[PDB]
Amino acid sequence: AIKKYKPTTNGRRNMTSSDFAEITTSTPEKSLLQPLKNNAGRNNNGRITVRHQGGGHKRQYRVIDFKRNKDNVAAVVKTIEYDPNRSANIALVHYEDGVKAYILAPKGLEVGMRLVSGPEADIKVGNALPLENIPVGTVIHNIEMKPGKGGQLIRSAGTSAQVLGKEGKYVLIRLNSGEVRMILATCRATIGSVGNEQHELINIGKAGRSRWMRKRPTVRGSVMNPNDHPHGGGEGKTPIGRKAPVSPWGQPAIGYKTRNKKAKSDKLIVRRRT
Amino acid sequence: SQERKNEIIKEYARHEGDTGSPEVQIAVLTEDINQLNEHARTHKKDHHSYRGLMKKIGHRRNLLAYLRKTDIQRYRELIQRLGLR
RNA sequence: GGAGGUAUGACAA
RNA sequence: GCCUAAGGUGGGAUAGAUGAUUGGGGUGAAGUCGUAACAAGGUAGCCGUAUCGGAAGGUGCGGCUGGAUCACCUCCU
RNA sequence: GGGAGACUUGAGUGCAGAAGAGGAGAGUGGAAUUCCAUGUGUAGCGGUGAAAUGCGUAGAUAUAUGGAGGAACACCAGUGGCGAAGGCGGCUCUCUGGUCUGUAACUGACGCUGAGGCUCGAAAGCGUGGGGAGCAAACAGGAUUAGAUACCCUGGUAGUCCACGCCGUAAACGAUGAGUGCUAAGUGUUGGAGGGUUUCCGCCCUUCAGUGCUGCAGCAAACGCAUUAAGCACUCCGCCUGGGGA
RNA sequence: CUCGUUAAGGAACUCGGCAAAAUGACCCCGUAACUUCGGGAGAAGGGGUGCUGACUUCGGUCAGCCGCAGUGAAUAGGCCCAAGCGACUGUUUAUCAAAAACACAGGUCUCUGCAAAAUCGUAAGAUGAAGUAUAGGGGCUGACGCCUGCCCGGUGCUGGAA
RNA sequence: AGUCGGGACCUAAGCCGAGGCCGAUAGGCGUAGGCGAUGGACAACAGGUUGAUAUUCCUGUACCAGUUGUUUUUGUUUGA
RNA sequence: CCCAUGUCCAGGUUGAAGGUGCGGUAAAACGCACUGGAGGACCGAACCCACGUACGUUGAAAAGUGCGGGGAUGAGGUGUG
Ligand SMILES: [K+]
Ligand SMILES: [K+]
Ligand SMILES: [K+]
Ligand SMILES: [K+]
Ligand SMILES: [K+]
Ligand SMILES: [K+]
Ligand SMILES: [K+]
Ligand SMILES: [K+]
Ligand SMILES: [K+]
Ligand SMILES: [K+]
Ligand SMILES: [K+]
Ligand SMILES: [K+]
Ligand SMILES: [K+]
Ligand SMILES: [K+]
Ligand SMILES: [K+]
Ligand SMILES: [K+]
Ligand SMILES: [K+]
Ligand SMILES: [K+]
Ligand SMILES: [K+]
Ligand SMILES: [K+]
Ligand SMILES: [K+]
Ligand SMILES: [K+]
Ligand SMILES: [K+]
Ligand SMILES: [K+]
Ligand SMILES: [K+]
Ligand SMILES: [K+]
Ligand SMILES: [K+]
Ligand SMILES: [K+]
Ligand SMILES: [Mg+2]
Ligand SMILES: [Mg+2]
Ligand SMILES: [Mg+2]
Ligand SMILES: [Mg+2]
Ligand SMILES: [Mg+2]
Ligand SMILES: [Mg+2]
Ligand SMILES: [Mg+2]
Ligand SMILES: [Mg+2]
Ligand SMILES: [Mg+2]
Ligand SMILES: [Mg+2]
Ligand SMILES: [Mg+2]
Ligand SMILES: [Mg+2]
Ligand SMILES: [Mg+2]
Ligand SMILES: [Mg+2]
Ligand SMILES: [Mg+2]
Ligand SMILES: [Mg+2]
Ligand SMILES: [Mg+2]
Ligand SMILES: [Mg+2]
Ligand SMILES: [Mg+2]
Ligand SMILES: [Mg+2]
Ligand SMILES: [Mg+2]
Ligand SMILES: [Mg+2]
Ligand SMILES: [Mg+2]
Ligand SMILES: [Mg+2]
Ligand SMILES: [Mg+2]
Ligand SMILES: [Mg+2]
Ligand SMILES: [Mg+2]
Ligand SMILES: [Mg+2]
Ligand SMILES: [Mg+2]
Ligand SMILES: [Mg+2]
Ligand SMILES: [Mg+2]
Ligand SMILES: [Mg+2]
Ligand SMILES: [Mg+2]
Ligand SMILES: [Mg+2]
Repeated sequence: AIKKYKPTTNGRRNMTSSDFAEITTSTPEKSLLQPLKNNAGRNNNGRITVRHQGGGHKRQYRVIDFKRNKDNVAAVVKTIEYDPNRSANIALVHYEDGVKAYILAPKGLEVGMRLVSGPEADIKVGNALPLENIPVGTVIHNIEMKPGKGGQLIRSAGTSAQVLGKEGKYVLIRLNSGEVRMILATCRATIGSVGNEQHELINIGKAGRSRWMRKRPTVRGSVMNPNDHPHGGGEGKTPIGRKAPVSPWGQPAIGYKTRNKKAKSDKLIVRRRT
Repeated sequence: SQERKNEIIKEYARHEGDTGSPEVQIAVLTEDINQLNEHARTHKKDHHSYRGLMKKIGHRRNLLAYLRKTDIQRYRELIQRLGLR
């Protein structure tokens, strides 16, 4: 659940966090840890390409098994662990053959569940099946767009998609955004919804906490200089003073769509949203 | 459950064949109360059932008060056996 | 026969 | 030397008077605006609540008959 | 009144039965509305006291096949049932409260009321997150009008729905606190029980608990109430003391 | 220039109590409005402090002694009432501006179905992200509380397609 | 200076980069593979001595890696 | 500004969540103690900073010094690469 801190200090005032009740341990799997460096929004040229990123706490990457292509044997859920890299929690699972892996933790997952993957797996939270085998109306997550590539869609905490129907070699899906689109029927998905639904409700509370989470301050364009931002300049506070608000590089910032107009995936997107 | 009820009645019977008596009634009420407390925690919004639970609690309280007034030693024995206050 | 449901107009005289 | 009245200092508590200004309320034989209610009062009224409107008030939801007229059902005579 | 006993009628338990939209949770079915898609098809549709706004040749309305999604559960349905009250109506399952009737095995007055407290509490409203078909405050436009910040018409947001949490008020009404006993009848109806018949169905008699109607005694200012009292009595509680100001 | 003292007065100085003065440690008593119930608060306002005996439950207490004065020197908050602005801790013009400016947690709008959008780059290749709509980018507002009215004609954006 | 710090050890960020990708030229990018400590690994201390060095020289007492040789055990292809 | 890897923050103060005990109740909520040790928490050296003022202004100094001043477990300081 969400615990609210008493307003002992102005910084702590109105702050909330998770109790981490679901988390069963704090010792990740050594075999599955990998090193990660904080790119801080800088590409191979060393230029800042994405603003407002950098600093914050050190992290280790946990190798998640998005593919769920090990259908031979059952995987027993050993622990539910905190993952610094993603909003959702992960689950360490042991395959009966001794292979250890991490998966996303679906809502309602519990230690001891014996998950299975493959066409014949039953429709139970945490199981993985090709979309063709998942009955309509089912709630799923960790959907892959191409067979064997591994789950890409519906992975954030609390997210979920629903199977609407079949057609041809494609399966009709409503994604978490409300967009309805076709996805290749041989793509896999995990039954259920991503756990840690409460994540959205956390109140960060103070600037230092965002800095921990690797967000650097965001400076409004209206308080820059004209050579810095189209909104920059002007005496005193100023209105936008343009036809429409724009990003630092002149791209309109309200309502202007950016999806490529000749996207190949229009043929598969049935109903858009966002 | 009648079977559970009957076993409790035999356990707390003041004497052979004693269906009705402060001890038997209080013990049976206590088990119903515990079972119904679990139902209430499962169904927080079952207000109508909760009213019956309160009535059972009141009746059990009245029986305890009568028993204490009548034979304090039997009252002490019963509260110890049932783990009551 | 009965019963429950389906625009304005003082004041007193 | 202790005790201690009075006096001094201090922060509170409490009672009243007073105060630019302001709020609702009341009275005032013939002022202005409408006509909300009483008849089915001309959209039945009323209660709680919400919102809107110069004003009475309107509308929404729920509730009551302390509901006129009329057509059915069930009950009684 | 106290103390020591006894008792079973009140109260409760046991045992055997009865009914129910009682509550909570998870599912699920059909009609209808709206929207979406596609055929047919052409000039209206819709609406009023009468009109207009509006929708429609960018092909509407209608019509046929589908799809989506939301809310409410037609017929049954009945002064019918259930709940302390608010209230509860598709169906299924899970959990669960109460009530009623027998019986007389059990306890042996263990009961009634109940300030303060606690809990529950229509609708509207509020917070967080969802959902959003229809309806619809606010609001827009068309009307009506002297004016119309309304009634009428076309649209329409919050809300109505869900989860959790607040709120705590209603003509929350039978405008009638609870408990108990007693005081003519007649007649419906719900759930039982016993008997006398009846081949069974069913008819009759008795009886309990509801639920209506009519109506003596009695009560009342009158209207009226009248075994479901507002009659005759006892116990406890809440409440009233001219109107306004309030 | 740096420092010490200063009769009586005590802010009359001055743009302005600038500077200086004053407060300053520990222990005890005591402590308001307001409040988001955490604070406000070291509020305020007071009292004690040395040495020597006696007794102590070891912290005291009782008795006595000395001085103008006992944290005897040094090092240690001045306080209160009220208004504006900004919630707050932070950040800023290295070298005339530290602020009411920026940031901020929170709010909201909008883009983005993943070879995502965005950005660096001719490209390859990168960041975004070994992340996936409870995520990421952009615009505005800026804790919290109560709220956020009317206008879609014009300009943008979005949709439409005769 | 075998023992301290560095090299003959290891890797992070970053950098270079066979082939390779991309590109008017120049070149840009990058795989394998490398480089790169501020980190990991790693055997010696006490005293004395000079005008100037000392865990480096000297005295004492060690340790680490290895070579030769003597001796002692054990294995020689069902093989340590 | 950022990356990787080290390192620094005397000493005091306050007392969040949680936990235990005892009350309290049908069970609770709740109350009181104790425990516990949170914080862009408090006071204050080193450290970092640079608010006021005097002096300096061919300076001791091409930005400082004296007296005061703010932060001082963090959105912190700082070293190496
Ligand atoms: K805060
Ligand atoms: K996480
Ligand atoms: K900003
Ligand atoms: K400006
Ligand atoms: K009216
Ligand atoms: K039942
Ligand atoms: K709501
Ligand atoms: K009612
Ligand atoms: K009857
Ligand atoms: K009066
Ligand atoms: K003077
Ligand atoms: K103060
Ligand atoms: K003295
Ligand atoms: K001080
Ligand atoms: K500021
Ligand atoms: K701020
Ligand atoms: K403000
Ligand atoms: K400052
Ligand atoms: K600034
Ligand atoms: K605000
Ligand atoms: K934003
Ligand atoms: K703006
Ligand atoms: K923001
Ligand atoms: K406009
Ligand atoms: K426009
Ligand atoms: K060496
Ligand atoms: K080193
Ligand atoms: K200075
Ligand atoms: Mg950003
Ligand atoms: Mg500027
Ligand atoms: Mg420009
Ligand atoms: Mg401008
Ligand atoms: Mg201006
Ligand atoms: Mg009228
Ligand atoms: Mg009227
Ligand atoms: Mg009327
Ligand atoms: Mg209106
Ligand atoms: Mg409601
Ligand atoms: Mg309307
Ligand atoms: Mg009332
Ligand atoms: Mg009757
Ligand atoms: Mg003087
Ligand atoms: Mg003097
Ligand atoms: Mg002066
Ligand atoms: Mg002067
Ligand atoms: Mg000064
Ligand atoms: Mg001193
Ligand atoms: Mg500030
Ligand atoms: Mg500051
Ligand atoms: Mg400067
Ligand atoms: Mg300055
Ligand atoms: Mg601003
Ligand atoms: Mg070395
Ligand atoms: Mg290269
Ligand atoms: Mg080459
Ligand atoms: Mg070594
Ligand atoms: Mg030397
Ligand atoms: Mg601090
Ligand atoms: Mg330094
Ligand atoms: Mg600086
Ligand atoms: Mg401070
Ligand atoms: Mg400090």
